[PDB]
Amino acid sequence: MDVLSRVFDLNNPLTASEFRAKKAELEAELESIRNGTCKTLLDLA
Amino acid sequence: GFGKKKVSYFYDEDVGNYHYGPQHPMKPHRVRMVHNLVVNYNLYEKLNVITPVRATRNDMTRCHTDEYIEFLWRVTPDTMEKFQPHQLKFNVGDDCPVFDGLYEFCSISAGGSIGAAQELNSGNAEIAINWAGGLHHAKKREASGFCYVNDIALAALELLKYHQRVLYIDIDVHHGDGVEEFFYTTDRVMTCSFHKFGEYFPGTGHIKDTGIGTGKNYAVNVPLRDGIDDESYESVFKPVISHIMQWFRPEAVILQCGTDSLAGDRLGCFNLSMKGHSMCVDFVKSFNLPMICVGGGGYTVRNVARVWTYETGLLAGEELDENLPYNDYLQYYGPDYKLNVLSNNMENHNTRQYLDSITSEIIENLRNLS
Amino acid sequence: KVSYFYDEDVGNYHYGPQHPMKPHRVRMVHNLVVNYNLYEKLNVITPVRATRNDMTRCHTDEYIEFLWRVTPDTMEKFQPHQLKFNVGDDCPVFDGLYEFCSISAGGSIGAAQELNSGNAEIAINWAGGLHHAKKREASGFCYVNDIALAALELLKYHQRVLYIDIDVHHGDGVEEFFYTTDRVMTCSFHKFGEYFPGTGHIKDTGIGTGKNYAVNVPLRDGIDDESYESVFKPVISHIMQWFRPEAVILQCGTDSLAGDRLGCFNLSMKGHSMCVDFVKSFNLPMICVGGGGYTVRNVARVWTYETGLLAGEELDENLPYNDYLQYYGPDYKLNVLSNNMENHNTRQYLDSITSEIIENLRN
Amino acid sequence: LFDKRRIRQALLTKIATKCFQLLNKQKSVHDPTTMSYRQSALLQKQRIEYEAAVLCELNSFAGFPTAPIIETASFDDIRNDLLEMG
Amino acid sequence: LQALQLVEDERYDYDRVLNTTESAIKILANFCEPTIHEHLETALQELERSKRIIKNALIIVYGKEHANLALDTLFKKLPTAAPVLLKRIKTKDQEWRRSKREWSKIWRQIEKKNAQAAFDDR
Amino acid sequence: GIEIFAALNDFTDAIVSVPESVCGKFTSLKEIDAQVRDIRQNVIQEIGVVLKNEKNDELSGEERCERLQKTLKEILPYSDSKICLATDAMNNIKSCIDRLDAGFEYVELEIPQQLRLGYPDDRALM
Amino acid sequence: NVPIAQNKNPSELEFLEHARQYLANESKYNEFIKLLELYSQEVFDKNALVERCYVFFGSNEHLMNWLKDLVKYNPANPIPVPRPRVDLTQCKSCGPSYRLLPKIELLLPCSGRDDLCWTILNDAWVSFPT
Amino acid sequence: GCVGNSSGSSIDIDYYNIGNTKRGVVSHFRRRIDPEWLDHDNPYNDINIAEIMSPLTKPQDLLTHPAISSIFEQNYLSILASSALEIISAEHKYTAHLEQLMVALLGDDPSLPGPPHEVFGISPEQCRELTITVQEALEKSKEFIRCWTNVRMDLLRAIRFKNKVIAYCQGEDYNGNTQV
Ligand SMILES: [K+]
Ligand SMILES: [K+]
Ligand SMILES: [K+]
Ligand SMILES: [K+]
Ligand SMILES: [Zn+2]
Ligand SMILES: [Zn+2]
Repeated sequence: MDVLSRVFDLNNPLTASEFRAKKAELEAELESIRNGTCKTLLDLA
Repeated sequence: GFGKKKVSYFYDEDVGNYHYGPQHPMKPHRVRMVHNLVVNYNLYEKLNVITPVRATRNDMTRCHTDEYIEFLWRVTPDTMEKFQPHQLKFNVGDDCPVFDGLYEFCSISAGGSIGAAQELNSGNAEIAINWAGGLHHAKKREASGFCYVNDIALAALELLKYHQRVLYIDIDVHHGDGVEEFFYTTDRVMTCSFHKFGEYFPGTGHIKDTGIGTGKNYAVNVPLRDGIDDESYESVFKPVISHIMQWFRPEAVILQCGTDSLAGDRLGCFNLSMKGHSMCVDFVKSFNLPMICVGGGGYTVRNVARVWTYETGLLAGEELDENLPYNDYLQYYGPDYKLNVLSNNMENHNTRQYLDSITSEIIENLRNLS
Repeated sequence: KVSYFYDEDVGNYHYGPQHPMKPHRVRMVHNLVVNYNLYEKLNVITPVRATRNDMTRCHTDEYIEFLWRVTPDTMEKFQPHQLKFNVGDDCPVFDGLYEFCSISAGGSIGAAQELNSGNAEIAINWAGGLHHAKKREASGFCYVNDIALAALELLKYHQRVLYIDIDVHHGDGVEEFFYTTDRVMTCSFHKFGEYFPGTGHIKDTGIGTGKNYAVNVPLRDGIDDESYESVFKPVISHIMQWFRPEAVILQCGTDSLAGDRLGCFNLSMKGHSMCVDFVKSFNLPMICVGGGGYTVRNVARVWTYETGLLAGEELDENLPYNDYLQYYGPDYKLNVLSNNMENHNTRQYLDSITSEIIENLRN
Repeated sequence: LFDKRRIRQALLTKIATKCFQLLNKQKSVHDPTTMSYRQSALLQKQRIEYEAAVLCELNSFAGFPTAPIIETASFDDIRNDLLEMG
Repeated sequence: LQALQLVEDERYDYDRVLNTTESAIKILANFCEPTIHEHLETALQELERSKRIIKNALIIVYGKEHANLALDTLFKKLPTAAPVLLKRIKTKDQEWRRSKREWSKIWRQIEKKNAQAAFDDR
Repeated sequence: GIEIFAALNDFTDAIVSVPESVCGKFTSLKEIDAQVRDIRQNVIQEIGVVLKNEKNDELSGEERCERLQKTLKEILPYSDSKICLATDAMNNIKSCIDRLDAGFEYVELEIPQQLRLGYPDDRALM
Repeated sequence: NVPIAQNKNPSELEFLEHARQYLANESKYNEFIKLLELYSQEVFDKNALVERCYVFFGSNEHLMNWLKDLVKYNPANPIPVPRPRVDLTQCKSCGPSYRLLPKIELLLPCSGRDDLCWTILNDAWVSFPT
Repeated sequence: GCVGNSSGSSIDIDYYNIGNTKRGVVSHFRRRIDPEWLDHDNPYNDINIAEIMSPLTKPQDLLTHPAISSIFEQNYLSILASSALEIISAEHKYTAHLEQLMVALLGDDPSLPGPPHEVFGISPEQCRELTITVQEALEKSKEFIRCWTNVRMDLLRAIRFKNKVIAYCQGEDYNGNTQV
């Protein structure tokens, strides 16, 4: 068990395209977990 | 779809196996017994039984001190010849002995209580039980009176992340002094305790102990006398709590359900029965608030097992048959073999005028509120 | 169920460097309404800005178009035409003037439209009620006269309107608007003598078919709560007996309190709120607008109290911590007191004017 | 079943906060804005101590001082700003 | 009575200024980001709708002569004029707030003394 | 030598600076929060009737959810306002509290011991 | 010990001077000084200081052994040996059962508390059976 | 027409240049030594600027100095923190219900093993729209709480420091209470 201790464990600025890339990554990961295909969800499951 | 809500119920199968001392009145074994009945009444089909996540050091020092928790986590019954200063400082050795698995026991208790708090915070439940918790005599700097880590404080802190007011009702025969000392100077937790005030342990709880600082009028003591019965208790219990719910207006309740206030206990000196004791639980439940119900005292294990079983079946919304089904400890429950604890013919000392006086006083105090 | 109009922008306007009139005061009022949790007992609305076709039913199109085109940094071509419309000295030109005029007039017309359609009985527009502006010129801090527009709106359904005025100055724009008609009756309680605007004589009671249908109550210095009550209740009662109004526009100017910048009365919050109580007690459709008021701490407190009392609630005496709290030191209470200023109304005078009025009202 | 739903909820929140925090961190690091704490402290105390003397003298001699005036930026700074904007 | 009225006028004058600089700071800081060059015709539309607040902020921080200059120059060279304005306005805001604190230290004493002794118009 | 209390004199300015930012933001919130409460109670009742599915059974499950959908669509523009205000307030108070904390780190150093630990005899120590 | 405010014992003076220039960051230099203060007034012991020092002087192994030799550290017995207990008979009371605690007693570390445990939980008044 | 004259010749301001900044002044109430003017004619009499603006120099002075003591007697943090808790609690009562509906719609509900569209009969094309909107709502409501909690916790940090200082600068007058 012990979910909270396994699910839980920059001022340098960013250009426009690096920012867009990072944002796209994070949104894609969110949509990945919202439908059950994350690579961190499946390992703990 | 998600249907009714069930009662969460925290249990850890190792908890029965910890043994304080040779003839010590406190036996964790009793929780085992309770479970052996909850299984054999087929109650477990109306609950959600959950295994607690043992609590760590960084979770117990949210209330206690680093030195106290360190001493807990380091001592063993063999190497306590090197800790003789710490025994004096931390009040450990005679009534609160050092035994095997002390720290593991404390982690199980505190983990159940924090888990219940998280259950209510999350919305998964509206009632949550943990009979191994409820050690209400433990101070921030010391151990006191059979208790080592005060888990009701940790439950309350975790409750105060989203609820603005909390109420802690205490019906163990003693004064819940740790849980009062913790929240004595604050107006977010109101404590209310009914106890035998006299030449009695711990010695505190006087009716004019009602808080300092901002917590002025946010502690309530009801000092009674020997042999009180079920109807006297009800007469002094229902008005106080009705007005606390009216005027304080909490959002979450923590109910301590000690059972040395029952007739025939090893230490207590009251005269309630199973129905008299359960009246409090049913009345508190009737208000429809998030609720936690923890254990407490209780030193005649047959009575305690039967009463906590009855109250569990009563929180779940069921109605248990009064014949005990065959379980592993049937021979503790002689000779009636029934789900019932009976009062006696000891003499009551709480005259009607006394109870009227204290009820009036307390209700004025509570009228000071908002 | 009280309609309460409030536009968030009106508190951002600014008359001039040291001008006495600050629309910011209205914002302060709201900042105490929110923190007094009256936001939930009131039907709070946002006024629909009045168009230009809405504003030229009273005023002229030339004056309104001048108001439209003018601008504080391009008035080198208007500077000749400035004082033809009385604009410039105590009615200055500032940035965003037409917006402010549209906000206030729109609040008033919206309140009238709420009352017409039964959606409420009491409406509140604390940032309107500018009674001095005339049909073809600004006058004494007011550019467009919204109250005439509110009444012109009310008269579509109702049949006889009553306009009560307890600003220490005379309500000359309104009185001159409806001076020759019987369907609206104006009543003013004003200091008279060597004072602005210098009209308001006890023998000025309308012309034509408006004869007897105006009421000027010329008071004097230092008047206080009891004398004001003694002259306020008889006349109001006889007006409601004999005129039989259907709609009531109550102008709640607050420069008639004790300590004002430009006032010479001695009322207090109780003495001022008595008038709102007494006019409310007749159970009528009632618009309740603002007006004067130049010591803004007093204005804020009094108008908050009158709103909490028009809704039906009972606000605390202490003040809830808000953003403009330090304006109200060193006591921090919702009370406005009075001083030992010496009254100048001898009882015989008050009774003489009261009897003259009431004998006029018998027709 | 318990632990499965718990994990899903925790991960959902964690990733959403990461997203919001990245957005805010970009907006704030793009925002344009010493030598110690001791230095700024001593500077403020010296400045207050000078102003008190100035105002007590001006009080005795001329009148009672009103609130500090709200003035524009310097000529030099207006110049540099119109430059870098130009 | 007039000393109290002066206290109130002074704090009002501080307030209108601080509020104007606040709103302009908000808008301009919104216009400063990495991806601003991308979607510019939308930001250029939230600037026409708020030209007055920024005009007043400029009138306060620069003067009535440079105000038009800065307004135009920012209407053209937006995604690199916005940051310098933001820096200037934030510096001014900080110093004015610091000043208002220390003078409110004194307004309170004025109000105490004269509030007592000002209810006597005899 | 003898010490001025520069840190203790800046502490008292920070302690005043703290409430004002959040004051404005708190009021701006209370407005929004008060013009949304009816819709939130609506949503709570709706979720309750949809999730129990056995206590208020007067519906057609296809429509009982179209109502919840519309109601959720109504509340959406308020959450954005709340998020903007919360982020503004967070930033302001963050800067102010960084200042106050950096100060208190020092005000505890230039203060005599007897003023925070008591005289070496006003300590019980049995 | 290190019981004087800021001046004695050239050994300790040199060690303090050299303790910077690695801990050159002052924000995390005042913390170490406050911990030394707590140690010298008998809140800690020589065994409980060493652990937070490990938090500061993990890598710089020259400084850490100097420290250990400065407080007479003994690796034979590392148990921390807490501060003796107070007797509340000689303490101001408020009511029948509560007593006020010495000022120093509020300086025991509780290293799990955020700033909600520090404002809600009661710290100063203890309970004493009357 | 002249509504009035607001500016009297007693608040008129005179500017004096000191160093690099000009400071206005009210110069009608100067010393102007004469027979007619008494001291108590001056509104700003007995308003000592030299002791209002003066520093502390002594910790205990925190409790007697006029302006500073007037500062440590305001309780504006204790009001704001309680207001923050009152605001967080209603939002959370709403978020808990949104979250329950979410674990139902995703399917991770122990008491609902079947497919969610079945358990409340709706087309499987309606369940997806419902799930999308519920997801947006839940995420925004969680973010607001995460921010407001940081606001509140920093207010509490301020309160904690303030009380600690009030208790330090009391020496031997320390009775547990610290309400100035
Ligand atoms: K009890
Ligand atoms: K309490
Ligand atoms: K008429
Ligand atoms: K009038
Ligand atoms: Zn007990
Ligand atoms: Zn007027």
